[PDB]
Amino acid sequence: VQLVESGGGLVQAGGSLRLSCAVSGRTFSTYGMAWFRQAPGKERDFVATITRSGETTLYADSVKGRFTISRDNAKNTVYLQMNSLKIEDTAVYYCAVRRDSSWGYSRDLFEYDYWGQGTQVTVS
Amino acid sequence: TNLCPFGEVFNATRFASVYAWNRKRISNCVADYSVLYNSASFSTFKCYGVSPTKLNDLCFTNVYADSFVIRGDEVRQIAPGQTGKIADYNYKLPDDFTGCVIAWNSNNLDSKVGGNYNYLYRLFRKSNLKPFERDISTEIYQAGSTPCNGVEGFNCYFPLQSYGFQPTNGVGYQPYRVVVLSFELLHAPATVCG
Amino acid sequence: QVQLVESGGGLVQAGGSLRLSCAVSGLGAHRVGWFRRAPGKEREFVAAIGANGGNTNYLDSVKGRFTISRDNAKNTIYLQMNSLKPQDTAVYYCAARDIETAEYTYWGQGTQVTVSS
Ligand SMILES: *[C@@H]1O[C@H](CO)[C@@H](O)[C@H](O)[C@H]1NC(C)=O
Repeated sequence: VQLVESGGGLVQAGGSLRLSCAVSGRTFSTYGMAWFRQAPGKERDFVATITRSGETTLYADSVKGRFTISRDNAKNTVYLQMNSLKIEDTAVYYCAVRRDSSWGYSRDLFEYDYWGQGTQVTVS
Repeated sequence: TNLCPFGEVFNATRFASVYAWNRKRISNCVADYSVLYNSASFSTFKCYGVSPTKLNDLCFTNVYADSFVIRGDEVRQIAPGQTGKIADYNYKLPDDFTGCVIAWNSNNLDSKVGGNYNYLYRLFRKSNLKPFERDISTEIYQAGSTPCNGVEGFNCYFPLQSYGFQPTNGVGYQPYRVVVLSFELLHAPATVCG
Repeated sequence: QVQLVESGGGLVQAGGSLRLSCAVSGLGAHRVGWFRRAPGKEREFVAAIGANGGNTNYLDSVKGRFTISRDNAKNTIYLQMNSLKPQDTAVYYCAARDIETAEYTYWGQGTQVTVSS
């Protein structure tokens, strides 16, 4: 039971790199999704999340308008679209996952199962 | 015809401790949670046993509102069917829990320069507390190894422990204001709807 | 057990409400209460004061409650010693909750008063 991450590289301003992440476990039904971004061991800041049922989508204010998330059931590969590259985007990206299902919004680091590796993009 | 006093609970000047929580009932009003559910002003909006959207088209006869302040990492004990020190000795949520748990950071008010020591919690008792039951007592519990039988000395401790806040504390030690609003249904007509 | 100084000493007159005082280090959320012993004995309870500033425990000898002071800024703990019991002369130390869990230790000093009339 671990985490698998794909995607990443180096892209300058005005580019794109999808940041996908998949769960090989069978508990995808009752596990929510969350995202965090911090390269130098900084405190993890909320990026985006999806509710358990899937009608409501919640995002951080900064990433609103560019970042977009989606839910997958064929391979349980939750997708995030990253665009509008900036200098501060050069950071380690974490694929956080919520615990057992609960109707609501989680925007804190109180509980999370696994911490991913992720990739960072360097802009010249 | 008047809105429910949910804002009064949200904007209380002071908050009760975990062992002295205040229950304020809600009745004879209608609550419109649409403006606040999407306001994103709450960092935790868990709703066990009911969807947040579905409860709008439903009427609840009785509403129980509880308020207490605990640590950022101490909210695990507040969950249905969960065993923990806070659940056993301070505040226990029953398995048949249909309320919505709302919590948010309180660094602006609860945490301040100089430290705060007003809050308390209990850790010593004979058995676990019954859910939705609160007991306040000054009896000094004594360990079975060495009974003082009249004083608080060796193997004899007062149940209450002082509890502290300060800005220099980490994120895990940060205060969090926790409000739980429970809803139930009965054969009597409901005075609270959505 | 680094630096917890106290004060005391007096044999002027007994029968009144002469007070005793000491000081403690940075305690924060720590419970403090002085203890005294007896000749050929030890570990006799006196009082216990919480860190809230409002929680107070009293001895069976003292009737109900008496005057106790505690300054959070100065970090000082005071005791109620009213009625100046003629046989209640001993060594007083401002021991913390060494028996309890979330208080490290304090057993490092002691003060005495021998007022008589
Ligand atoms: C809570 O009440 C006080 C006193 O009227 C007011 O100043 C404050 O703005 C209220 N809280 C919010 C979030 O408006």
